[PDB]
Amino acid sequence: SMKVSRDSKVTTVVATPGQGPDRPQEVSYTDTKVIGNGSFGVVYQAKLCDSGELVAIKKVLQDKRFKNRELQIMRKLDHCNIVRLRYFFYSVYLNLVLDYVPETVYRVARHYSRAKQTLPVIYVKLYMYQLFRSLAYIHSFGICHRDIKPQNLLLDPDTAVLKLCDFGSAKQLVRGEPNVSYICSRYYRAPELIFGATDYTSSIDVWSAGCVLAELLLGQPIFPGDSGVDQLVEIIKVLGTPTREQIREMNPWTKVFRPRTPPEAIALCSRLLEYTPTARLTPLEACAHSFFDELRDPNVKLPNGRDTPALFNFTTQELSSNPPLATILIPPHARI
Ligand SMILES: COc1ccc(C2=NNC(=O)/C2=N/Nc2ccc(Cl)cc2)cc1OC
Repeated sequence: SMKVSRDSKVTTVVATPGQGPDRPQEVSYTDTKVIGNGSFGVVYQAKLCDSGELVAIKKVLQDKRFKNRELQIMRKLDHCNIVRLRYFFYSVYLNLVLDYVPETVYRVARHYSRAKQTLPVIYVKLYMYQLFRSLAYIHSFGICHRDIKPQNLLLDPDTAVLKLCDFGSAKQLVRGEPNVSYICSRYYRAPELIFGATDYTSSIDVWSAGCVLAELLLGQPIFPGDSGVDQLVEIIKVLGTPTREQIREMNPWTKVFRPRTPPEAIALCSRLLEYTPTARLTPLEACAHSFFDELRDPNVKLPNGRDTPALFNFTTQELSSNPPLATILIPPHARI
């Protein structure tokens, strides 16, 4: 139940806070507009009446038979690199009231691509590092996103802040439980998914992140193809034919990129984009990679003088996979 009034058309809903105790809130918003569509449902941009603050409203069809998995997952998440679930309410449709983020890596990468240019490496570092942090965080709960792609990576152009969104495919992966191989989008799918594996791990997200990194470096997807076969061919052309052992596990890099591509960017890709799922860097190990060393420099600034967003406020939860990595991850200047 919602109420409509005119101050300008105003919608007043009684919504449940995304986190904390269930204390219903009256939320009034106006100036709604569609910012995105998809198979899930629609995404709107709305303005909160009282604060003038912009929010995004993701509205999806609600199955009465079960609780929404995306909602349940998002209610438990609290990270600087994950879009925040402020409130949720019903219309049946589930409406997720999230923080509003102006851009996506997809649109940004496309602006550059169309202009035959490349995103400055400083932004590639900042975006990728933040993506790996969000993954280290979700994976620490055993949650695999399963659909990492530029359209699911939100970004604030001015603050250089990246936020992971779209938890509609996300799932807690439990050893011994099979999972569907038909998740994950064309050009971002790990080879084990292409091969039809149901015993895959969270490392599928690392492969997808490597595809995004390579795409930001190249200006186009690194493994295109409209079919699995075409995708595998593109993969084989770079990684070489997988060995019999590599197939069982799944169940020239320097020449790939433009001349002045930093060697550390290339090395990072080669460690993300590996056939053997267990051989891939974990997100936290990716964060600690030397390609991100510039971000740990005490004098680093955004091109426009502004400060970099928060990068070292790691929690114990976040570091749980490998606590000693805090040694690299938290630079001396961040330890006061
Ligand atoms: C489900 O897909 C989502 C899409 C957008 C957002 C989103 N949250 N907060 C925002 O600001 C969002 N913005 N989305 C968006 C979409 C398109 C453009 Cl071009 C810009 C922003 C969140 C989603 O999942 C929860």
